[PDB]
Amino acid sequence: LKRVVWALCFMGSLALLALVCTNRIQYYFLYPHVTKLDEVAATRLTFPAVTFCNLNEFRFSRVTKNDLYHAGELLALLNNRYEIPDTQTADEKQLEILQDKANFRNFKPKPFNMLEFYDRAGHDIREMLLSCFFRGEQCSPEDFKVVFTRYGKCYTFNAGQDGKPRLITMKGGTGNGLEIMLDIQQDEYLPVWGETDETSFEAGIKVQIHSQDEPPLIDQLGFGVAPGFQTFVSCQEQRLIYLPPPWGDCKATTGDSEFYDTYSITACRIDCETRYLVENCNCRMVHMPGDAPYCTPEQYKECADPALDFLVEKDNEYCVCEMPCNVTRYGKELSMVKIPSKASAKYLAKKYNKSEQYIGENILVLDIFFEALNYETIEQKKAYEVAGLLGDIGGQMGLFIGASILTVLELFDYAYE
Amino acid sequence: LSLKRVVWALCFMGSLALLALVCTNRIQYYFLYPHVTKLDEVAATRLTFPAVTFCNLNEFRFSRVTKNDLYHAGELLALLNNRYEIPDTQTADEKQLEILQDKANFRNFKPKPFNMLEFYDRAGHDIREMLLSCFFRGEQCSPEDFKVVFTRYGKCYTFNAGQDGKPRLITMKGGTGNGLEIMLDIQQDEYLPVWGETDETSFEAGIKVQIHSQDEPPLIDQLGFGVAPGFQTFVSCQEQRLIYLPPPWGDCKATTGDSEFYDTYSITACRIDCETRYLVENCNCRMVHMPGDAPYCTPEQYKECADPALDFLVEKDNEYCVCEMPCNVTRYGKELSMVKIPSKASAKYLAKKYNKSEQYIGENILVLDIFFEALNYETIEQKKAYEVAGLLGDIGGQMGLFIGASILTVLELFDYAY
Amino acid sequence: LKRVVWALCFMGSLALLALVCTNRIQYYFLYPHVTKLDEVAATRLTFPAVTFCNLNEFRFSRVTKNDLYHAGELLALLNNRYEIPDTQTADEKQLEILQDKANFRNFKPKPFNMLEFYDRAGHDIREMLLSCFFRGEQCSPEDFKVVFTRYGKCYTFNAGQDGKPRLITMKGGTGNGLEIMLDIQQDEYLPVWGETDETSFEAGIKVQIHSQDEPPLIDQLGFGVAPGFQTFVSCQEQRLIYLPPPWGDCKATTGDSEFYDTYSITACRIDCETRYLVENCNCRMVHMPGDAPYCTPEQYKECADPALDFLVEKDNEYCVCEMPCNVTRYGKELSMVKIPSKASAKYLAKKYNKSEQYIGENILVLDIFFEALNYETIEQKKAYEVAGLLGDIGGQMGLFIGASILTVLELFDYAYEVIK
Ligand SMILES: OC[C@H]1O[C@H](O[C@H]2[C@H](O)[C@@H](O)[C@@H](O)O[C@@H]2CO)[C@H](O)[C@@H](O)[C@@H]1O
Ligand SMILES: OC[C@H]1O[C@H](O[C@H]2[C@H](O)[C@@H](O)[C@@H](O)O[C@@H]2CO)[C@H](O)[C@@H](O)[C@@H]1O
Ligand SMILES: OC[C@H]1O[C@H](O[C@H]2[C@H](O)[C@@H](O)[C@@H](O)O[C@@H]2CO)[C@H](O)[C@@H](O)[C@@H]1O
Ligand SMILES: *[C@@H]1O[C@H](CO)[C@@H](O)[C@H](O)[C@H]1NC(C)=O
Ligand SMILES: *[C@@H]1O[C@H](CO)[C@@H](O)[C@H](O)[C@H]1NC(C)=O
Ligand SMILES: *[C@@H]1O[C@H](CO)[C@@H](O)[C@H](O)[C@H]1NC(C)=O
Ligand SMILES: *[C@@H]1O[C@H](CO)[C@@H](O)[C@H](O)[C@H]1NC(C)=O
Ligand SMILES: *[C@@H]1O[C@H](CO)[C@@H](O)[C@H](O)[C@H]1NC(C)=O
Ligand SMILES: *[C@@H]1O[C@H](CO)[C@@H](O)[C@H](O)[C@H]1NC(C)=O
Ligand SMILES: [Cl-]
Ligand SMILES: [Cl-]
Ligand SMILES: [Cl-]
Repeated sequence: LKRVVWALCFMGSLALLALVCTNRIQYYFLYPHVTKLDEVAATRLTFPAVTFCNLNEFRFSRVTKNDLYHAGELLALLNNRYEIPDTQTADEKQLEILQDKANFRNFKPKPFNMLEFYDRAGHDIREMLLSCFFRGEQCSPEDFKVVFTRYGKCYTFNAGQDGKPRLITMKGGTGNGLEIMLDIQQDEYLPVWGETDETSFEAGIKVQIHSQDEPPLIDQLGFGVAPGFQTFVSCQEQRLIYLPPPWGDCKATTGDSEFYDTYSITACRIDCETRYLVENCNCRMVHMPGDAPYCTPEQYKECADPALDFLVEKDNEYCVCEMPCNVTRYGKELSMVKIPSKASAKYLAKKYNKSEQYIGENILVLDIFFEALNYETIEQKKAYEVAGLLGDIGGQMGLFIGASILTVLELFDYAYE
Repeated sequence: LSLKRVVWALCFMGSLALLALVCTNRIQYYFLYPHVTKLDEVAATRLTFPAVTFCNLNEFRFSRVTKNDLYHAGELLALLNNRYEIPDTQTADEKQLEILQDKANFRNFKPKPFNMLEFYDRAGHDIREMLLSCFFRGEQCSPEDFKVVFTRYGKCYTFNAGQDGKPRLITMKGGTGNGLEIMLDIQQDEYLPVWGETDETSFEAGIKVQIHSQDEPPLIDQLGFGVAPGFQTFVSCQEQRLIYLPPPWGDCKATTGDSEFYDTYSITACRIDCETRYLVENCNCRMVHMPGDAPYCTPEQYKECADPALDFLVEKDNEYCVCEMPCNVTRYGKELSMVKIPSKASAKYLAKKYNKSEQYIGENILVLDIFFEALNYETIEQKKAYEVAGLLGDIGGQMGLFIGASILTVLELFDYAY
Repeated sequence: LKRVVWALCFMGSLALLALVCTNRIQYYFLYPHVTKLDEVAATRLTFPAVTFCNLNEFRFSRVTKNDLYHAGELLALLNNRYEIPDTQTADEKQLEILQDKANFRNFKPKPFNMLEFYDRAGHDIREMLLSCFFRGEQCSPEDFKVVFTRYGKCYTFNAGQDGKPRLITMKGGTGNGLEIMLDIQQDEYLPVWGETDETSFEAGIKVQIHSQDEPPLIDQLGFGVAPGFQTFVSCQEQRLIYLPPPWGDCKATTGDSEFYDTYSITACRIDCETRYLVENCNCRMVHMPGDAPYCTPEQYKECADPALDFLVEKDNEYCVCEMPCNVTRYGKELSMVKIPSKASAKYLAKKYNKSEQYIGENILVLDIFFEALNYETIEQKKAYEVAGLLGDIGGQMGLFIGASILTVLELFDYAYEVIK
């Protein structure tokens, strides 16, 4: 007889497949994601780059008559008339020497450049670094790469480019980390007679721990370290991965570097800051990339400093960056003990040829290492991929192919006639 | 060749048992009301800057303590053993004992009305005197940007309380520039001499600070962090928004549970509310920093009932004042660091600017920077892992597999069974 | 033969089903995991153990002529000739007493033991502890357990297994925690005339907050606390649970307790370090477990310190520890204020019978407590278990079987072709 039951079942089988495909395909277009977390003790962890700056930008003994003439006003050492202000806070022979230095009678100005000034007058790592050790191995001034920041001449440990085939840490604790003893040299601090962006009321250093493929932004993001203490910095590397649209909203540039090889929030901000200053001040500050001419002291005071301050303080629209797809964050827990103890003050004073009082106001020890659970990952993952879609329809699709197959083994003869 | 009949018969049966087991196991799972906690850490824009409350560790300014104050609160502050003997304890500042011995002479003195709130409000440190400089995102702030708030430390101040005005302060980029920077003078010259150990006296110098959501009251004596004079302290933060699910899936309490003294539910609001009811019931008074309208405890009540009662609650209590988890919580992760102030090179400038000795600057001035790091926003939210719609979808998919498999049977066992 | 359009149906049929099953089965064999996170305010949270050490290892007043003879060089107080270098080095007050104590004229060395020296000369909790309060209740020296570490004689508050009820925290804040005031006693600090693993340029204490079943490794993992400040340590307990193979690479506390009842990274490191030193120096440092003989001060300087330093600084393969399946981490946020204020110095000086100057250079207060959200859990869970696999492809691998039988039962009757 006539069995419509077969044509009805075939339709159903196709109908069920249509619904499953529509449902699963709709969910797929929602491009959902899941964030996977894990916190473990990784081995062979790559030690980061560590940048540090003295809070004092220019060494008093390195400031010359010509430097004073050109940048004196910027440093608040001279008034708008090339003269020492009514601010004479130096009952010492520091004012005396400064007045001789400020004597411009018959003085002939010589060429001046801010970058050269920072490079020449900035604190010298060779003098600041009293000792340096990384995982039991002694490091020297040469292990530090010079990098210019808003603080001027700063230094980066393990910047990555030398030999030492990637520095790594294996265990938790100070032993597997970096330990440095520094002399901040307050005797070389520039007298502070006013408040300016280059002026500092504080003594110590600013530090920033960051990935080697990310430039520092130490004036904004660094942490402080005070003289007279041994500071312990226990860290945890946190690797965050994000997804680009339609899943997420991150971004990731390719090899080609407008200024920086890798994309990061800092690289983006510095890039944007530089273009903003070049456009508005027709010059770049000494710590900025590119080839525009460096700003003169006058431009720093009249345009550059106020322009950058606007960007890092008030701006809400000019330099806003998009999330990178790859970010490395370093969680840190800081603590400190006093240096020197009464029992070691004499030993340190003699060793470095300083008074005991000096040691207590200038020496600092900094330990940067990782805790046992040194590695955490937070990665956005695609929740419903193709393999997941096909798998979700494969089951129902099979039953349909089967019905069609059984339809073939049922009409093979009739069809063949 | 009859086996080809039982095969499609067993398959159908099996396909039936599978539909049953899977569906039953998924409805049971549903009734376990499971949850998933979703985590995401990003760099948010237009982040709302939190409220920042701070208190001087010294509760009463020496120069503002009068004869009447000493008469009423001298015992509480450990400055007097009784009202008939003259103080004789040497003070760091020699002139303080002399002034104290004169203020302590009550012979022929007529006591005037006294109030602890009035005393705190009048003798507590003045923000207009402590605040040397204040800047938020490049803009200069002033004492008026600070709202007076009473805590267990007495008269304290909150920056960006969000009580008055309207202009919501926002942060956009990571770093000190997008944050708050304040320079304070803690005024140790105004610190009351410490001659005994009480809950109102302190061995320390500096301030206590608490960064909190604007809709959450502070609990600074318990949860604040310290900031020391002689340093510039950097506080790099990260906002963490946590969302919890109610009783079925979780065990939180809607931040709208019959608002008592506060309109938003938080652990702190709950603790303060509970503490207040405890004190009003057991002491018949409330401390100056507590809400409500109960009478304010007198100095006598502070010493005899209030301090002991509040200490019991924040230290020993395990049952009286316990709070349920709120469904909405905002935590601020913080990383602190510091550098020294002043440098030898700036000490003279600061001394001259504020007419103080260089030594004074070194023991009283501090600078505090509160800002956010690049990845300023983290979210940790509990979500229902299996809702009804999800259960239906799964059941619908299972039936789809059932019908699909059974069709092969009806089609191969048609001629036979029918 | 047009029989292929019949042989393909069975093969194609078993193809799809096989594909659908292999998909989830291959996934199952990857043994995927999911990490569940939660952060809450737990009630009756178990307070951790808190270990602390003075940065100075030996009290000047407790050093004897015989201690000086045996440990002098190790402490840099004597040169390799048993003599005190150029007098112009330290306080003449201490120099004199030290010169007298160093006078070895026809002196006969008596037996010496480093453990005994640390125990006798190390700082005494009875002297360092000025006050101690836990949740409003006074604690005392008897509340601290002695524990030897590389810093020498240290102390642990709430070590546990002390026959007392478990200490618990219920609310956030300083009130529900520990507060201790210590005197670091710089007047007892050994003069420093050189740099050795046993000398310190710093003054203060080292502290380590840890679970009671985990030994301390304070020289490597502790945090510092400075004199002249009240330090606040706001904590959050974080419980991490990991899965063993094939899901993960963690190892649980199985077998016997070679040295410790529970497994932890620190227990593993201390065990390994001990074995390493016994092998290379045939002795163990005072803070190590076991029964090997204690290294002499000469062995410390010539073999032990260099050996341990190698392990904690340079080694990359000798002591590699596996991940525990259970870990408790304590996140912490530190802050501080100054002590004493100008207004409280006299009171403290009088109360503890010390000069005002002494108070400012030796006293410190430490507060260890938990924030409101005191408990975080991060646990690895199995993502795809057998029941889940069967729930996904139970029907497919079921039909595949039937199709297979139906197939074997097919080409079988096909064997009929043999006749012809
Ligand atoms: O990659 C995500 C995807 O993984 C698994 O699919 C695997 C499959 O199990 C393997 O046998 C092989 O075919 O590679 C596939 C991925 O390309 C999961 O089964 C699937 O749900 C998931 O989406
Ligand atoms: O049938 C095999 C197939 O079962 C599951 O796919 C389900 C899906 O998860 C449901 O949401 C709904 O769409 O029904 C589908 C089955 O028809 C497994 O998730 C999938 O991996 C498996 O291949
Ligand atoms: O019982 C906890 C368990 O429930 C669910 O696993 C189910 C599965 O979904 C069903 O299809 C069937 O196989 O029974 C299983 C339980 O025995 C959840 O999917 C699973 O995550 C959860 O642990
Ligand atoms: C993220 O960048 C780091 C280098 O900083 C690299 O090692 C890692 O593989 C990257 N992750 C991904 C998947 O892009
Ligand atoms: C030590 O410092 C003094 C004073 O500045 C100086 O005269 C002397 O040359 C220095 N000694 C050495 C060896 O550098
Ligand atoms: C509680 O959390 C929900 C979910 O984000 C939010 O919409 C609400 O504003 C929060 N608090 C309330 C009830 O206002
Ligand atoms: C502030 O300095 C002035 C002189 O510049 C002095 O007369 C005055 O007494 C000082 N302020 C006080 C009262 O401490
Ligand atoms: C983890 O270890 C602790 C002991 O430190 C124990 O109390 C707890 O029950 C353990 N948790 C699990 C899931 O094993
Ligand atoms: C106080 O210290 C002095 C000098 O160190 C000592 O002689 C005296 O015994 C101490 N007082 C008491 C009662 O301990
Ligand atoms: Cl910017
Ligand atoms: Cl309470
Ligand atoms: Cl080791």
